[PDB]
Amino acid sequence: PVDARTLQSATAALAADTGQAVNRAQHVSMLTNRLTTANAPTVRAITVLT
Amino acid sequence: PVDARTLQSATAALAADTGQAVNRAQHVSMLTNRLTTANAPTVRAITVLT
Repeated sequence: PVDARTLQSATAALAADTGQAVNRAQHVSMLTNRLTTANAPTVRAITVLT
Repeated sequence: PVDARTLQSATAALAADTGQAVNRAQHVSMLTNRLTTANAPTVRAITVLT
């Protein structure tokens, strides 16, 4: 089991630090749209194995 | 035959490097809207001929 913490707080801080605009294309967006927690349980088991 | 690679990855990188805005008019757009792969087989045959 893991604590259920939303990504909105983390994403909002990142958008503020590196100004994110809906109108413009930025490197920060390429990082943000690629975020996914689907495979999180698998990676955290790899972390223990290492 | 040629490998089928989409232009989205190439265009997205170009838009990020040179900031592309829907609101503003930029030199990068004039390059992007003019992209076309319709005559690609003809040009690649010219390349071999040279």
